[PDB]
Amino acid sequence: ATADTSPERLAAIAKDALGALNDVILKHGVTYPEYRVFKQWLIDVGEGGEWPLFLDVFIEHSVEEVLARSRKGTMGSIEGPYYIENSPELPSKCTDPMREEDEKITPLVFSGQVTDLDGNGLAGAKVELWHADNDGYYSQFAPHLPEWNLRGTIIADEEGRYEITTIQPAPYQIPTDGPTGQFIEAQNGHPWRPAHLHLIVSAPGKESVTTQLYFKGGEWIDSDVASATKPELILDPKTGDDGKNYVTYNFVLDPA
Amino acid sequence: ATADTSPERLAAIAKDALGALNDVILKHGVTYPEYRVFKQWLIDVGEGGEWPLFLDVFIEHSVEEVLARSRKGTMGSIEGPYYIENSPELPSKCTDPMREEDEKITPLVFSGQVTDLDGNGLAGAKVELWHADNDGYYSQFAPHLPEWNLRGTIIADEEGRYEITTIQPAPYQIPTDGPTGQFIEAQNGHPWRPAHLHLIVSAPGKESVTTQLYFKGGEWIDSDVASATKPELILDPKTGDDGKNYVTYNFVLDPA
Ligand SMILES: [Fe+3]
Ligand SMILES: [Fe+3]
Repeated sequence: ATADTSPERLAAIAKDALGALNDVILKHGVTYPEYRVFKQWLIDVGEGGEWPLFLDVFIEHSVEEVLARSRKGTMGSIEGPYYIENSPELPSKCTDPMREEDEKITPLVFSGQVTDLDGNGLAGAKVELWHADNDGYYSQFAPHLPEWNLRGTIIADEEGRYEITTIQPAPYQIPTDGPTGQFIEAQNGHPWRPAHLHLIVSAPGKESVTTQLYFKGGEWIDSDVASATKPELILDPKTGDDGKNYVTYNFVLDPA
Repeated sequence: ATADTSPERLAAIAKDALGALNDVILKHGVTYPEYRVFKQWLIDVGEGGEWPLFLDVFIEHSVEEVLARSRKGTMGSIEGPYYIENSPELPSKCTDPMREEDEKITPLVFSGQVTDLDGNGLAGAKVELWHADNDGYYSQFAPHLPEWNLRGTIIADEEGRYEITTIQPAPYQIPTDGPTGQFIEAQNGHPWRPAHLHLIVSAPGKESVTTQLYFKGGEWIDSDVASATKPELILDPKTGDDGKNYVTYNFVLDPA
């Protein structure tokens, strides 16, 4: 990973970041014993491989909040740590790869169109979708799952349209047996995200959007540990006589 | 390491700490590419064993600043990462263990008395001293050095007095081939501390003090990378006809 950043830019960032953390220590009167526990917890986070996990929960939302300022199209949200590139391409009407156990779950039929800022349908558009199974696992981050379970890249039709069938996502618990869990448990926090879809939607000439979609009424919608849910990203699916949940949502991309 | 800290206390600390870091991201418009470099640098700090190093430089001074509020005796300073307990006991008049190469250095003769807040000399008092060699190495953090090089615990006399001979400390460069060095180099910073002695001074019934002493006129006195030097802790040694540097400094301890 490389950035553009000038020494002068880094210096300024570092100075208020360090200055703010130091202000918090003074404000709360952080003690030597607390400093020692903090130092061991940092070490533990690294040893536990939880930097991506911790940062995406507690920091990423601010970085997307920045990116949001320059965007006029559909609201973005955090990526989180479980995106994988090159998920297998699928037709504009399709179902995600899934296991026999996933076929037990109420299906979700997600339809819509990828457009520009004026609502024109975009040719060449792609919808990359990934999400957790009903057990709260992501493929490629769970040894028992086939590697593309609930992952694909949907090739939208000539008008930018898609119809994607998957399983209805369920609330997502952040892994709690590590340092991050310890940190949340230790302040009587709630290690939970509302049920969600992750998406990256892209089109030639357009800026891709990384976002997430949630479900009206869902548990943890008003208390996402990642602070990443937005009102604009809440779906209200309707259940059909086939027992499936149907919902349409359009993507609106900014120019590149 | 354990603290007392209540969940409610942790929650409040975490909230303004996270809230402040998030404020800095928004203030500077931290970009996705910068976020990725930050995430890899955190990982690098852990992999490099540099948590103690980084925190003691950039964070500890604030934690001592808190502790300072409740103290009336001699100014404290940061401990830094190189204190070792149980350094070999020495008489009230003594010289620190050192190598033949250290005997090449101009000697420093450090005298004084350990007292209470009213200036009464304290019996039972101890002065634990450690500091870098002229090459900028600390024993036990440099494979070539004998383990107590420039380390001891001085047993002060019945009146709390000591006379300790050592070598004149020289400016201290923080280790720069790791993530911390990278971080400092990347903002055109200065990876240097002024020459210093580290001390922990203790007496029965009294609160120990962890502090440091520096040298009038010394390089980096006005630009310590650790932000840890205090005007009150600056020695002005006088050179005798024997070529040695003499200085007296008294310790004034708070009640326990
Ligand atoms: Fe997720
Ligand atoms: Fe030092």
